Amino acid sequence: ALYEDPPDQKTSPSGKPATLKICSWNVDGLRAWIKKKGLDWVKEEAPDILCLQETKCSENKLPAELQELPGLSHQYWSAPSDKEGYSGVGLLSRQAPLKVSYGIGDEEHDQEGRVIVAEFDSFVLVTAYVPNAGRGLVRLEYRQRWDEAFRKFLKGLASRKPLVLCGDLNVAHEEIDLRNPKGNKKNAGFTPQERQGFGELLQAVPLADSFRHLYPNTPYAYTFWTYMMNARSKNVGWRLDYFLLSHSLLPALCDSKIRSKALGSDHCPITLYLAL
DNA sequence: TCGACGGATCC
DNA sequence: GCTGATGCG
DNA sequence: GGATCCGTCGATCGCATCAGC
Ligand SMILES: [Ca+2]
Ligand code: NA
Repeated sequence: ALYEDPPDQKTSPSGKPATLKICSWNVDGLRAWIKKKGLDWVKEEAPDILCLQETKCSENKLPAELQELPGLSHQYWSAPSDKEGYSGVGLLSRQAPLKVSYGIGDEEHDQEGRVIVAEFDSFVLVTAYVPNAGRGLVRLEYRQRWDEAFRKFLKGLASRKPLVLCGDLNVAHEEIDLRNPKGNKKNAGFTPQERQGFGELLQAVPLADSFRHLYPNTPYAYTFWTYMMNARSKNVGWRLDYFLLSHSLLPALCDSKIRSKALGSDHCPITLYLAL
């Protein structure tokens, strides 16, 4: 079935207006996404922080259009060291964060340009591009090593300040989070080991799944559709991109959106509203 | 993701 | 410069 | 014993890069 995201809810459950709009988006090749007019959409959506994943672009090749974003003038990039046109993430913010770091404090996992951390007054924001488990699960062993290291690291962070984690976490948590759960139980993104890892990340830090806190019963809500087999037009997709929130930010949560119509990638954008 | 193929399983 | 592969999703 | 379910397989799209010439 198809799915219509409901209108933006911009008031907290205590009547306070939203003061921060975070937009996350796996662009799957920054340079191609630019040509497919993805920055035009970002300009209209006008967020305070933009998080992009799977950038496939070294910083010395960063397109010139990124210099035409006045409301997003503070930009931070993490490329891999060895591989080219592979992974890479970006974090752009209207105001300058207090401190910016890269990776998760573990040498084995900081080589691929997947994590950026920005600290603000009231919270720390982590944007993430979690390693896919791979065709034939030939990275699933590494991904469990990732999940373990990443979970610990985030718990350390969330114990200091309220944490927002956004990005492509490369797993559909429950059956409701993808269109064909029955047939994907041994494919990357829906194995038992990645599903449990996600549940463990939720229960251990702890963190809530913003979208599921607000619409626990809503199915057919996805952020990725394969380019093949005309999946996007049949809404045969996966929910892979998340805003994960500290429980102490839930009183501040106004809405968590899935921007289904915005093209440019095999992922769509998600955006978070918070009253801070 | 989807189709085509053989090989169970079902009342 | 073209064409069609590869690695990775 | 006609139908339906089952688990493999292969190919499919796109980006960025490379091989070859
Ligand atoms: Ca020749
Ligand atoms: Na290559």
